[PDB]
Amino acid sequence: SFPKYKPSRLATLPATLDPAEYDISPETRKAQAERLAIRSRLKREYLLQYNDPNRLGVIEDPALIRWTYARSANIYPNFRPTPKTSLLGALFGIGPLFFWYYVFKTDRDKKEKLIQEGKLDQTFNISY
Amino acid sequence: MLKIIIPTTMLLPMTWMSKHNMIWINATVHSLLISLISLSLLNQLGENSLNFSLTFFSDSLSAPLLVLTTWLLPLMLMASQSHLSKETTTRKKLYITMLILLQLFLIMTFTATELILFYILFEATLVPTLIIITRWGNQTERLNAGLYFLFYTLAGSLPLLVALVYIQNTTGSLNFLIIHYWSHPLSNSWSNIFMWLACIMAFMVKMPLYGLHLWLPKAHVEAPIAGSMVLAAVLLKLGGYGMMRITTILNPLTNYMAYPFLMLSMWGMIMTSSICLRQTDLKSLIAYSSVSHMALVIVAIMIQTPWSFMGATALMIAHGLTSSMLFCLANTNYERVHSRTMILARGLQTLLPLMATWWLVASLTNLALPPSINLIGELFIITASFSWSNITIILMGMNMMITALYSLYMLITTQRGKYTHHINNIKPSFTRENALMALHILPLLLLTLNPKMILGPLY
Amino acid sequence: SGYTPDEKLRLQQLRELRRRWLKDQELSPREPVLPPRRVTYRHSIFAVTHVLIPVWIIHYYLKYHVTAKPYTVVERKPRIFPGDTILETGEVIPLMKEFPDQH
Amino acid sequence: AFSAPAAYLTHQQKVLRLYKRALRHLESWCVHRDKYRYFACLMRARFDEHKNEKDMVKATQLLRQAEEEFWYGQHPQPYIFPESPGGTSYERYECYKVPEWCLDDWHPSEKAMYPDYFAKREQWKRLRRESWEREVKQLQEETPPGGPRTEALPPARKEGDLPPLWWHIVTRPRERPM
Amino acid sequence: HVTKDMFPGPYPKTPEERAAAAKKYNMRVEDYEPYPDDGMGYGDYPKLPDRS
Amino acid sequence: MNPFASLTLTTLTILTIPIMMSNSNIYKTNLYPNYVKTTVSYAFTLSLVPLLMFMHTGQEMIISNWHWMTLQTVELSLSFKMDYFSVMFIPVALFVTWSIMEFSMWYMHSDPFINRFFKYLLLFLITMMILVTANNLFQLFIGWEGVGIMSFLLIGWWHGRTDANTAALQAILYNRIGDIGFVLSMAWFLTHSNAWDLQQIFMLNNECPNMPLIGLLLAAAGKSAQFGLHPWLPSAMEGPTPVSALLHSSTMVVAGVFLLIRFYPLMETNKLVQTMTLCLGAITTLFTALCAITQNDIKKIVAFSTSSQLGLMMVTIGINQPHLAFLHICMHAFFKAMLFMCSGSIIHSLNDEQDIRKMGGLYKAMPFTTTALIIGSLALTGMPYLTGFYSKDLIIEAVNMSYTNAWALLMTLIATSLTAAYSTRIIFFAFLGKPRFPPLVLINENNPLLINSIKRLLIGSIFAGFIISNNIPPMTVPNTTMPLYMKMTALIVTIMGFMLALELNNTTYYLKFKYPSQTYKFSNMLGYYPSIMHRLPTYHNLSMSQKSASSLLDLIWLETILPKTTSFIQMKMSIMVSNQKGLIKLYFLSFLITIMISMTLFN
Amino acid sequence: SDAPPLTLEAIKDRVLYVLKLYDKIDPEKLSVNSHFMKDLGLDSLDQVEIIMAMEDEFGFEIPDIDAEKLMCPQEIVDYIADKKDVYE
Ligand SMILES: CCCCCCCCCCCCCCCCC[C@@H](O)O[C@H](CO[C@H](O)CCCCCCCCCCCCCCC)COP(=O)(O)OCC[N+](C)(C)C
Ligand SMILES: CCCCCCCCCCCCCCCCC[C@@H](O)O[C@H](CO[C@H](O)CCCCCCCCCCCCCCC)COP(=O)(O)OCC[N+](C)(C)C
Ligand SMILES: CCCCCCCC/C=C\CCCCCCCC(=O)O[C@H](COC(=O)CCCCCCC/C=C/CCCCCCCC)COP(=O)(O)OCCN
Ligand SMILES: CCCCCCCCCCCC(=O)SCCNC(=O)CCNC(=O)[C@H](O)C(C)(C)COP(=O)(O)O
Repeated sequence: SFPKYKPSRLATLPATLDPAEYDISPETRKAQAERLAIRSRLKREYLLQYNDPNRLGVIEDPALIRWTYARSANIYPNFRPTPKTSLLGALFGIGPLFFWYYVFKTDRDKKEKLIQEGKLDQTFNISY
Repeated sequence: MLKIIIPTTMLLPMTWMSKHNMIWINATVHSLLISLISLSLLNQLGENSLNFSLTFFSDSLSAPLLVLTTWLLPLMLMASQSHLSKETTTRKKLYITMLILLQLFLIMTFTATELILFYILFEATLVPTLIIITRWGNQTERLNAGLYFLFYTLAGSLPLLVALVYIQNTTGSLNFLIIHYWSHPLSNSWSNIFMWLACIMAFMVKMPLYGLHLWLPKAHVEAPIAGSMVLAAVLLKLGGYGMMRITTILNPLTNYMAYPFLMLSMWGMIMTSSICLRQTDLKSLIAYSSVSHMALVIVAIMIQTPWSFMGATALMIAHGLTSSMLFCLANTNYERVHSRTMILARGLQTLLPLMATWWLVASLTNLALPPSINLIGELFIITASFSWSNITIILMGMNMMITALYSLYMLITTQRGKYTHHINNIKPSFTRENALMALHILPLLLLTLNPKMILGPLY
Repeated sequence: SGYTPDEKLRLQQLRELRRRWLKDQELSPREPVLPPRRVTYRHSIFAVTHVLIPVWIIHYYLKYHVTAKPYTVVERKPRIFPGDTILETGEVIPLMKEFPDQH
Repeated sequence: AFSAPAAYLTHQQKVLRLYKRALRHLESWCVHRDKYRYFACLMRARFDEHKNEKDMVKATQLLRQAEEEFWYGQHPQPYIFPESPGGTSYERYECYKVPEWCLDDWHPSEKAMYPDYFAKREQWKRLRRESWEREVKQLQEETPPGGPRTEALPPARKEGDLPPLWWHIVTRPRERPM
Repeated sequence: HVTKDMFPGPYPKTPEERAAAAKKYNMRVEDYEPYPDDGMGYGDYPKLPDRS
Repeated sequence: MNPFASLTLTTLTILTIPIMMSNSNIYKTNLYPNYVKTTVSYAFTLSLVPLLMFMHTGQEMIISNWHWMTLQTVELSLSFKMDYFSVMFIPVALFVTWSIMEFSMWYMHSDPFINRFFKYLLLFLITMMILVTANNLFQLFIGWEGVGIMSFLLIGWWHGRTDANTAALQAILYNRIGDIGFVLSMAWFLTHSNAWDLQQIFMLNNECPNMPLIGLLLAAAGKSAQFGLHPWLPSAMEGPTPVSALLHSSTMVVAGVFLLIRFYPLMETNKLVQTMTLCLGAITTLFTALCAITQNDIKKIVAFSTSSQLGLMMVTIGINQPHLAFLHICMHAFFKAMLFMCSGSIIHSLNDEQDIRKMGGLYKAMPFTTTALIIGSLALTGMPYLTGFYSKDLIIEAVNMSYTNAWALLMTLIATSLTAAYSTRIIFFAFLGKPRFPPLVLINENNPLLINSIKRLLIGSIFAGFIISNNIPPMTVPNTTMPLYMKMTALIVTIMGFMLALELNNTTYYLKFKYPSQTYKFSNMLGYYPSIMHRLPTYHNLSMSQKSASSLLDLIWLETILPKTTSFIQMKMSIMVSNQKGLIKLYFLSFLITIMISMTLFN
Repeated sequence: SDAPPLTLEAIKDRVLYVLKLYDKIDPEKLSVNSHFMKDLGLDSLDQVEIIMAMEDEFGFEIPDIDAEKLMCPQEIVDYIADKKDVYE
């Protein structure tokens, strides 16, 4: 035996170590066959629209249009106010602001106190 | 000052009575001449100002913006010359009329001895831009964009007007000179707090502030190339000019009141610079980059120190030029591919090498490479913020790193790699586009020789 | 395993067409038809056009513009060691304290 | 790269792929030639012990223990040929590959240079124009109804025909254009 | 050239519209699966293998 | 008058003339690379004169020639500093550049864009000259960013290659990480000392605080590829070999160290920052040598050797010996440039093959590169009366005779051992065994450019150390007294490294195969640093930049609050107000109610 | 580079050289059109080591999906010439 390779989010399972591929069934073979059939109809359509002499433009890609539209213009109409979404938005958009406000206010309060008590040594501080 | 306003007004007669095929040439030549005339205002004094009359005055903050405004119009004409080829002469003349009206309104806005006149012209600049975006825009969402680009401003602008009239009832004048010379401290009261907010928010929304920056990507993506140029180059600088002019009365309340906006800008510059990394669109990416730069300018204005103001002025000018150039490059890509997405048209350097050089120069100058004036303004603002508080340097350094990252990402995705195979309709770059990019970039590298021309009245 | 009979035919035709195209990619002896129209020695000219003119220009600009303004060029105030004499004044720095010399 | 993959990989294909990968990684391990030959022959002798095994379940149990072993002992820095997808010059010259249609955009003053080449290119364009309208009908009639099932293309069957979708595979720029 | 029905829609609830979306995205019904139906605007879009 | 200024400005001035002629017709010919090489050689022989003047007299000078913008009390001007460091580093850089371009004339023969390559090389040289001679922090920053941009352009030389673009962006990322500290230092100096000029900075800072020195240390660590920010230098090998020979081995990557050399008066008055510099240099040199000890690609192992040498230079700075660090810069440039040149000749001879597993006997198949590389390896390790010796012997001598960290001492010694070990690794695996390349032999060297360019740096690597060390004035107290065993530590450790590594590699011939341990796997994958740190942060950044940044706040909640809530409210109240059935009965009843309310409310 | 422009004759000569060196094949019985599985009785693993020998010989590696279905020296030479863009 040998120690087991543990897959992670950023280091995924190798193709040759998947237990799923070795469980072969006629249903699985049919699934792979129809997957490659879909791939082949896509490839045939692309090559037919590709090798035509008449065409002198961009081949418009439905997949890319779907990708872009889903990324940009489909977000808000499908949004729903949920505890997860509301809490995440409030945290990530509100907490950093108050955190930085606290940091800067504390630093400037300390600096102003040091100013009033006179021990800051601002000799040669001419440009501000 | 009328020696600049009158020829700009006479441009309208010149275009409408022009021959049906000579509109572009005449407009370009006379716009360049008007830019040459407007160059005369650069001779400023270390004294008060150039008080031409009771109605108009010029300043070393107003003069660079005026020169940039006059200089942008020929570039806008040359850029829009292409995609308006299949339009009736009446509609092209209307387009040029809108451009001249916008330049005239900006010219009158930047002198504006009085605050109410400044507000009136500053709000009149909205209408021709709205018409250009909504009428000569491509997609269907442009109307929505217009509504956004309108109502935000108006929601921001209305309290300001009220504040303005209130001030005139208490102070008795709204002229800049009397306001500066008779300025009195503002007692820390609720009424003074609301006056401060009303005076500041109108300009803050147009910068835009990080919270209120929703409108800018929509407006940039939907506008034609001329609209994008004028919005990125000048129309964002109106907020900076207004805040710089109006902060004089707001002291000493500024120190207490500025904290929320300072935090918003300092965090939002990081947020939008990071947003730029994951973007599938050119115009959206450049819009977010503009948001980052204007957030830095907001920080500079709020800090209210001499170095802050000098850096903010230099950064405003530099960002205007750079963003206009970048939008020109993106539109050059769009008019060829008709897609407006980064990942489709790729590896263009093998196919358009000189345009690749233009892309590289624009990316470098957006990256704030020394000794370009972009870096001059960036460094002045960074030093002023460090003097304000020593912790700010962390955020500034993060912003600089992410800025370099996304600028080089935008260069890499479009120019390097392997070309998309099925694309074939890409023609070699015309002389018009190359001249456009050259006229965009040469003034920047000429201005870095004389930075004191664009460092404002606190130089 | 291996190719199929139909597959071989496709490769054959495609490869012969590829050879025809790749042969067409060659050049004829006259193909670069250039249209002509106009309107020590190498080192000797290079040494004056690339070394002498620049040093002339830079020395002029330094001696007669830069040095005109104060403090533009500042030297090191060269080291003075005992026993030397100064050209401007003529005095001699006195010698040292005659330390015991051995090894 | 030229031939289209199949709907799956059979057991013999998988065992051949593992044999190839294991021998390559072992060669990466044994820098010297004699040591590599000795251990490769030992490897082949270990491999050929089970060539005659007939149990499909035992066959599946085999080559999988072999794959896990290979993953444990894979020489984390294997040797790669320069032009392979992991090599030091995998895509060095993709910056020199320009398309064919760019010549359509050349200035007439540039096209005055190299006239014979552009004449031949014109003949090629006419050939493509005719062969494409032939190939459209040929593929439309030859394709199985309901769509193709494999992305392999038939050859030409009449006399004047050309292989379907032949232009962009014949007219590749080069391996090393400059 | 593209139509209204081509673009992503709302999260699928019935097998019929799940199937219709699967045909829209050019994938098998067995291979199609949307993101979890939470507030985030994934809507009707394939959650493909993360793999790089 | 005093030709020092005229000569020291003329060198840099004539370095830029081919850039002016880049638009001329000569740029469209094949004679441009020769033009650039002749210009740079003339610049070197012209800069040799101020070096002689300094050697004779010790003449130092500041030339503030052009006055830039003046900001209130702060004055900015184009100022050049021509101290010992500048006048010493200029000829070395120009000499190495001349050798590199002479090599490039042969190596980049088949590159269609070779004039662009020579233009890029000259631009990088100009930017580095700007960096070295700067007198104020702004001009130093100008050079700092120029060299980085040129490195980005030269690494991604083949823009059709994804990995080259990745490496270029990586270098940009790490250099900006250093730029954070650089700008921190600049802002602190202007805020407190009221000037960016070196003279005023030195004058007004008698006891320099932590913050500016920490910023300077961060900038130096970013530019010199120290342990925190190391991997960009090994990944920068994707570019053409002369680029790695000039920029990423001997000229640019010392600049960060040079920066810590520039501010040595302020470094000497602070103790914590010196400790940090020492520790960072020690960990960097050890980690990089340990990584080099198992690498198969030749350029990668030489790059890791360069990183270890830079770490040694940082240790030298940390032990408060700046002049010794500068001398080490000067000699390291020579012998590392010649090492990379030999590597490039090797790679060209084997049809762009870089892995050492397919390279065997080249001792007799190509002898001149063999002797040049053997001389360079001997020099790099350091030997008595060899150029590397003065820098190497003194560095170990000083660190051993100083109040330092014991751990840093130990890691430095192990780093020297690993240096000897990887030198013997490369020579053994590339020159001694049986040949392992493809049978079609295209081995050739009979090219005058390669031979002359290699032999010039060979003469440098044999004589320059002695000549310079015996020529410069003394600048530090020497370690004249020493225990005999403590004087010999460097030689004994290099001999042990040689012997132990040689015996380990000799066991490869044995007909036995065993699976590696965890230590070898750790060393081969670069301490696993490039894996984790190039997948964990990036992902966790990029994901957020789409999820929390793009959609959650910008697209949903910020849209929800101001515009969408307003729209919904307007919709609802508009529907409520306008929904009247037109029955005057309801209108009249409401009017009566309002009349009653007005009569009962306003009086 | 300085690489000679290798031609079809050189590719075929070198492939036949590598084929002759291999012991398992009698040099006088092989041919350009000599099959591997039936003409010569070589195993599938023998074909994959022939692919390995070719890959070592020419300095590039053939994709396995192309390698597993190459059974004659003539078609192998043809494949390699197609890969290397050989004129004649
Ligand atoms: C293509 C390959 C290269 C070929 C060309 C080679 C030649 C290169 C030379 C070009 C630049 C190299 C650096 C050399 C600099 C010399 C010129 C410089 O010294 O002059 C500057 C002068 O230049 C100007 O100051 C900068 C020009 C400002 C640009 C204004 C924009 C142009 C109008 C366009 C519309 C505006 C749009 C933007 C609005 C703001 C600075 O002058 P200054 O040292 O101080 O004092 C001058 C002498 N005084 C004292 C008598 C006054
Ligand atoms: C959405 C994207 C950005 C939009 C714009 C955001 C920026 C505007 C936010 C304005 C910041 C705060 C407004 C008022 C600041 C006054 C100072 C206050 O915060 O400090 C304490 C004030 O105490 C309490 O905070 C009183 C205020 C509590 C009620 C205000 C509502 C707080 C949350 C609402 C935020 C919603 C803003 C947007 C609404 C549409 C000090 O206590 P006190 O010494 O006694 O009062 C000093 C003032 N005096 C001198 C006039 C008396
Ligand atoms: C981008 C869109 C945002 C729009 C701006 C929103 C913030 C502006 C503040 C609300 C409007 C206030 C306008 C006030 C104009 C200035 C007049 C003034 O300052 O005079 C004050 C008047 O001050 C007021 O009356 C303020 C009352 C405000 C009533 C309506 C407020 C609207 C809602 C406020 C909540 C939001 C506040 C912060 C929102 C920030 C932006 C979202 C003194 O009154 P007198 O009686 O004359 O003094 C005599 C006694 N000393
Ligand atoms: C350094 C890396 C180390 C990696 C080590 C991996 C472990 C290696 C040990 C492998 C053990 C085995 O053999 S696993 C044995 C798997 N089961 C079988 O092989 C049964 C039938 N064999 C076949 O059908 C083959 O195709 C065959 C007939 C051989 C050829 O076919 P051809 O006639 O079409 O060439």
